Amino acid sequence: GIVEQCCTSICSLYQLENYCN
Amino acid sequence: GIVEQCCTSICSLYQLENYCN
Amino acid sequence: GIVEQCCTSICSLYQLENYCN
Amino acid sequence: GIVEQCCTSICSLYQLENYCN
Amino acid sequence: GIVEQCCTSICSLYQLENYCN
Amino acid sequence: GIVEQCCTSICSLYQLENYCN
Amino acid sequence: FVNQHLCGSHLVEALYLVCGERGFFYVPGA
Amino acid sequence: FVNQHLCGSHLVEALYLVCGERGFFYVPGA
Amino acid sequence: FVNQHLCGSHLVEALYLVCGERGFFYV
Amino acid sequence: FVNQHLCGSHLVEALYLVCGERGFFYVPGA
Amino acid sequence: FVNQHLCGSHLVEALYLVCGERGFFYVPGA
Amino acid sequence: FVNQHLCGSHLVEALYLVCGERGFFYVPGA
Ligand SMILES: [Cl-]
Ligand SMILES: [Cl-]
Ligand SMILES: [Zn+2]
Ligand SMILES: [Zn+2]
Repeated sequence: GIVEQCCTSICSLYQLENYCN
Repeated sequence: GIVEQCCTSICSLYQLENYCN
Repeated sequence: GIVEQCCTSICSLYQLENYCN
Repeated sequence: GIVEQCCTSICSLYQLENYCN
Repeated sequence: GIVEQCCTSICSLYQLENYCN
Repeated sequence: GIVEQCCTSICSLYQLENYCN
Repeated sequence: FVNQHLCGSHLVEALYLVCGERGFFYVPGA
Repeated sequence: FVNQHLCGSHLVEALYLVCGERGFFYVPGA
Repeated sequence: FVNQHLCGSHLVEALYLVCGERGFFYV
Repeated sequence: FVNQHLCGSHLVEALYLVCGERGFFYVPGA
Repeated sequence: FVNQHLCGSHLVEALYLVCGERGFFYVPGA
Repeated sequence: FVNQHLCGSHLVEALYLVCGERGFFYVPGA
């Protein structure tokens, strides 16, 4: 999920937006 | 500047990017 | 909701533990 | 001290409540 | 104490240092 | 610059002020 | 003024700590 | 070390900003 | 109160995230 | 509002940075 | 690397919340 | 891991406090 993706390498704000409701 | 614009009301991500280098 | 409850007056740990999954 | 206990491994709420006054 | 002084008006970092051990 | 200087080891307040405008 | 936005920033940090491995939902105004 | 837990604190704040009024669900490890 | 100071702290965190490698100037 | 509580969060971070290894005591209201 | 410094920043925020009006001592050495 | 990203976030907050009315410029790499 978000930790494995975004704490291993930096997520853009477009990548982050995928995790919004 | 950014304090006047973005503390009086919420700025979007796009609005905030005006202040990037 | 949590904003109505917890931004009007301070929420306790017990109260915060209500918005947990 | 708190740094040895809580920066080596995660501290619970109960454990953090130990450094309170 | 520190809240009455430094949440009413901005404290410098020299003012803040007065509250260190 | 500041990342290399001040994430490899702690910077003092005076060290950090090199990066002010 | 963005008071509710500033509050929410701190609320999510507090939920993160209090909820730990349980997790949480956050959506303003509900 | 507690580095993954520290990262999570920043991630929640980033999600808070990006999602805005939409909100989000967050739980470590899923 | 110091709310403009508080808001500015959150702004610089937001610019840090949004600006990425571009960076920002704050004054 | 919870503005004084929000301020306090920033104050403790500021003291953390300023005091360094010396440490500090903090308690709201005294 | 400043791992212990980064951890402490988050620790003092967590103490601020958990301790509330009781307050807390923070000193890294002890 | 993303520790240089995490440390930069703390650096920005520290420069905000230290620089005061001077302000600062932040651009990773230079
Ligand atoms: Cl705030
Ligand atoms: Cl961190
Ligand atoms: Zn951090
Ligand atoms: Zn704040």
